[PDB]
Amino acid sequence: SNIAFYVVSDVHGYIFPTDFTSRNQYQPMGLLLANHVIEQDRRQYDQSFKIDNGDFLQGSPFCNYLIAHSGSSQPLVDFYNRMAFDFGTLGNHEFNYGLPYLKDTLRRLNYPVLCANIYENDSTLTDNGVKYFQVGDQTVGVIGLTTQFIPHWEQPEHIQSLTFHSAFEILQQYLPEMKRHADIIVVCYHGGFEKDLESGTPTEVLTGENEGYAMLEAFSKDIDIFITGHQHRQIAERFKQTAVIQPGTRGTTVGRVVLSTDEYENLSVESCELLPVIDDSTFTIDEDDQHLRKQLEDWLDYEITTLPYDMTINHAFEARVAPHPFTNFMNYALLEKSDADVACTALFDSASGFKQVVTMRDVINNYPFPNTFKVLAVSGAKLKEAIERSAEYFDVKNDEVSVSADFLEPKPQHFNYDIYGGVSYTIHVGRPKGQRVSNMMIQGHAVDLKQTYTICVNNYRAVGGGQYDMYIDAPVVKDIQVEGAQLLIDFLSNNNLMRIPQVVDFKVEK
Ligand SMILES: O=C(O)CCC(=O)C(=O)O
Ligand SMILES: [Mn+2]
Ligand SMILES: [Zn+2]
Repeated sequence: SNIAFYVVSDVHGYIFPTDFTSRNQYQPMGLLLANHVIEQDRRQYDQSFKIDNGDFLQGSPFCNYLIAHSGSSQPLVDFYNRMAFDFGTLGNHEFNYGLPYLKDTLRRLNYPVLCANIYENDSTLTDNGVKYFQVGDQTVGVIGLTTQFIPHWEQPEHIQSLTFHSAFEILQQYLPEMKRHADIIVVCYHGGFEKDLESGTPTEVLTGENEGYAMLEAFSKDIDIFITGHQHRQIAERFKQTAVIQPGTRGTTVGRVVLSTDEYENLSVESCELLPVIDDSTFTIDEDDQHLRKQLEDWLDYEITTLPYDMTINHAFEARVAPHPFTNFMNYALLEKSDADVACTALFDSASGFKQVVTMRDVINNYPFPNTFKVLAVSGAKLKEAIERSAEYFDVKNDEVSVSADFLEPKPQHFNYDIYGGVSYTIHVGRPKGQRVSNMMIQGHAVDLKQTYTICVNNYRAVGGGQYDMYIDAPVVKDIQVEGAQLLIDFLSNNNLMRIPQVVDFKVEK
């Protein structure tokens, strides 16, 4: 006898088979197609469960569209509700629009979301943290856990009443009970691994963001299935006897773990792997779904404005290693809105700059996060520290400047490299981290390390996101409650002639 567990994670609102780079795109991804793979595959097993492991409420242009129209998650929830999931977990992105929007969403889902380590006042935010069920005369126990690092990323107003506890500690505290109650333990953690599964060597700074390895080295013998996410990696292997799974992102793959009984009648892991999501001749999309997609594409094709000249980004790396007209433009927009001495922004992975005709699609692709902004008062010394952190993005390989492995593995984080405007500087990649920034000047004046300056950063940075801890608790000079996308749209609307002065002036070399 057997049971299959199917898991999707970090779907990020990618429901349709497209990443929205162009209107007619179709590619083997998204929840509709991932779910079709599961429905076809599950028929071979005696029984099966379907699980979503977090980061489902934000990410894609579809989510941007919902916020800009109904303001409700119902159209997204509808897709999830017709698929008959058994349970899910909370990812960090479920808090991006505030606690009331999340609570409303959980009420509308027709399955439970399990989170044992996030508390609201004196009890768990979600109704439950653990769930048990039977498979023959055996009991399965499932515990849902989420990365504790949320306060380093989210707007304070969105999480003020919450308490985030270590996933390792809550698991440890629940194991005794779960071991008494169940024969099989499933842990669903919206977090990943801070050390390599085989070597055990750290693969990132041990901040507590990711605790999966610690959880496995300490409790593997009692954990039968370890479902993970957050890092967007594709992992399907065994840690000792534990089946470990991480099924990527955007419905590109589906995780499947199968358990089967012995003659003794005890359940044991039979297989653990990732199933690829592929197109096939039986897959169809309902007419109502196709109609929703059309509304979405028409909205993305909405023309914002026409520019006199082009500002396309051909090679993203080239626009990070030296000033580019598009990064100069975004920084100028921030300096004009904020009135700060300095401003900064990352060049996101999906940014392609602007062409002469700018549509809603291009705007979203250049700034696809719902970040607002803050002007912080920082000393000249703290500013240098911030530039030094960004300079860690580079490394020297084969005698030339390249992107550091730290910022590419195990997950790309181009969003953690900032390009600064209002300040000129030199980065010397061949020098030790922490002492790579030179020639800092602000308006024909060397940066006085003891003088106070103002810098406009996004809210993610303001709370230390991306290891920019020098901004935590800096005095807030101004809270700009306008998201990045709209801030650009407003700028385009008011600056017809697009006479943009040069505010980005820096260079990167050995
Ligand atoms: O919002 C940002 O700038 C950081 C991006 C982020 O939070 C993520 O990709 O997980
Ligand atoms: Mn996540
Ligand atoms: Zn994610």
